[PDB]
Amino acid sequence: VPREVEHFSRYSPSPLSMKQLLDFGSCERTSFAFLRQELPVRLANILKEIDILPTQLVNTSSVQLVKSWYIQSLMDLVEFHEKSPDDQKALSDFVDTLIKVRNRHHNVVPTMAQGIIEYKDTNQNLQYFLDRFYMNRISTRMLMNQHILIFSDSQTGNPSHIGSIDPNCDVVAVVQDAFECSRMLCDQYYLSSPELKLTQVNGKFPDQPIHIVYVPSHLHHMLFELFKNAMRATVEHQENQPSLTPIEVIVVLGKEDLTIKISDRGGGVPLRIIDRLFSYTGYGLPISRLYAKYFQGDLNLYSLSGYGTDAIIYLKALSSESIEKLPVFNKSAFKHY
Amino acid sequence: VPREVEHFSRYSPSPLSMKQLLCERTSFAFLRQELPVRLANILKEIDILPTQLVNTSSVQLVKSWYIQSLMDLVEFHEKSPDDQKALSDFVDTLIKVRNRHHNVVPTMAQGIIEYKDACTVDPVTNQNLQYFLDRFYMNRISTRMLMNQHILIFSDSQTGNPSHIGSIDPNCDVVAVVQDAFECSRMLCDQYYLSSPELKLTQVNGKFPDQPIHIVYVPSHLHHMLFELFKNAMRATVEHQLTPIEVIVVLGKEDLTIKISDRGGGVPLRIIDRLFSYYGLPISRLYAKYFQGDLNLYSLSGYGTDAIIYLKALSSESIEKLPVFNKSAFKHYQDWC
Ligand SMILES: O=C1Cc2ccccc2N1
Ligand SMILES: O=C1Cc2ccccc2N1
Repeated sequence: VPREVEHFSRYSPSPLSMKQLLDFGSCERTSFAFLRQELPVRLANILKEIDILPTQLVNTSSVQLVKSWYIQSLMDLVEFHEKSPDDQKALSDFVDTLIKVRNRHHNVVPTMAQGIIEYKDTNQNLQYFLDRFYMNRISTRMLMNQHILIFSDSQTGNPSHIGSIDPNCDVVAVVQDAFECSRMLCDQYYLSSPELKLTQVNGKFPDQPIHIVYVPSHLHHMLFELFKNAMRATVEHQENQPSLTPIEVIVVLGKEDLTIKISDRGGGVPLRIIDRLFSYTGYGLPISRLYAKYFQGDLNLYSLSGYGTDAIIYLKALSSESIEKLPVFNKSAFKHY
Repeated sequence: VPREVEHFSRYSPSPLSMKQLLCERTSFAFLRQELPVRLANILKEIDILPTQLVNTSSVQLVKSWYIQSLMDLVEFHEKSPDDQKALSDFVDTLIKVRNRHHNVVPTMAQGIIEYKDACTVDPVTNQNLQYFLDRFYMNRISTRMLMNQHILIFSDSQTGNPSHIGSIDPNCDVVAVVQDAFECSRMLCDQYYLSSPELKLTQVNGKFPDQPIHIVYVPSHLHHMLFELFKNAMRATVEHQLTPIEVIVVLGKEDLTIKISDRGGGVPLRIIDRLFSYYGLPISRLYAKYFQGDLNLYSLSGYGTDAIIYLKALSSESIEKLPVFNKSAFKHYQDWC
């Protein structure tokens, strides 16, 4: 690989908290100084893991394209290492570069997925790599979009967000939004959709609306994917029933945790194979769990085979404890392979 | 260690299925071999524990009991399976071994507590201790299972319920066990708190709709799991607050699933794993995993907790999960930011 990839892969990624990510919007020279270093490091770390993939997979035009994109984006960013953070034109050029890198990486996920489709034409090492590859992309997209959406002139994002972070994320509203999105799709596939039976408990502040610092787009993706699976299971398991049981959602805010449990009566899944739902090929649920774990949360499924399934999202209720969960290429990772 | 320990520890334990457990000469020949093998494997594993733990009077007692039991059992390798008094004496020896091992669980626990309270425990050693205790207690669960099966079936005096085959109920009324275990916890709850939550039970037979839920299982093991879960659910309900405890029993094609739900305020995800560190809850999970089942908790901090038991619905797949002291285990004793 290029010298830059070898060099920057020697560094470990530096995870940020969501609090720190918010603080970038409270300064541009500081985000620029961090990103111009951190993004090459993260691209270089995953580029090293791409090389140890099975040759039949790494040699796919898709994977080779992703590798070429990441290499070029890495070079685009290392060009800014000579510039001074006080150089206003360098900051402006840096925003332009991030936008170019963002657009270049826009189709990474489907391109990588297409690469797996060819390789297939169960693999624990591939699951290991895809968790890391997709978590790495989630993190770089997160960082770059935070800078773009705060410091660009045209890319302003949502006015109520600092970058992509909603400091007062209305969790229940995101739930209702994602449920409608899944409901619209469910109606197209079945001409029927379960209703939502939503409960909320604010143990931290009883009877108070539930807000946390979070990335609503990530939360929406997780809930959308879980609702799609809950609705599909409900309709199909009860297709011979005159009605559909609702999907029960409870949103709970605790001292340390924001918990969302989605319960369906869609027949459940045997314990022996429930993990297959998280194996790639079918990237919705695996990516959803990455999103949950990205900021020290988690996503778990507990099924009652013959009855239904509980899906539970755990998010940290404090932004200071919502720290990036990042893969690093080192001896340990090489040993896992 | 004694020669017999070294010799029999070189054998790997032979797990049986519920179906297998469900001729006195054959059971005699198997147990006189298998019980020393299982005692010898865990005895060798005791020897690699930290010296200050092994030197506690508690661990020395456990070691001395296990060694004596092994020697008692090895003496029957000189007897013929066709010797009538040998079979009869062997039952009396199992009864003696069962009495000698009667206090193993609290004794080992005392040694662990004494060691942790008095000595420094590195993170790896602490993880190794939970690993060892899971394996030590599973080992005991398995030797007690096998010994009791032989005693209950072949003893002239210590025969169990005639409706059961040893300790196994070939048509275990799961719901009946759930109700009984709930009342046992309820009686204890009333005595300490002067009040107890009610039971709201539901059952769904997905394998045989509208039919009673029965599987081949050890009702005593199932009772232990549910009793401990009910104790924690009732303790959490009364202390946090009474909302009832909701239980749903589901029979699927492959799984028998029991979900217990309380509203006792839940537990933060950061520390919920500590509930399974080292004894009722971790041993309860061992019981569930003993025949390839499982026991998980997923809590909504600020609201309540769900506890779910998974049991194999088929006796052929209900196979002992036995620890073995081989190179892989000794390796366990010896990637992400
Ligand atoms: O049957 C199912 C499978 C699944 C995955 C994720 C969420 C809900 C469900 N329900
Ligand atoms: O709060 C809690 C803790 C616990 C452990 C086991 C079962 C139920 C519960 N509830």
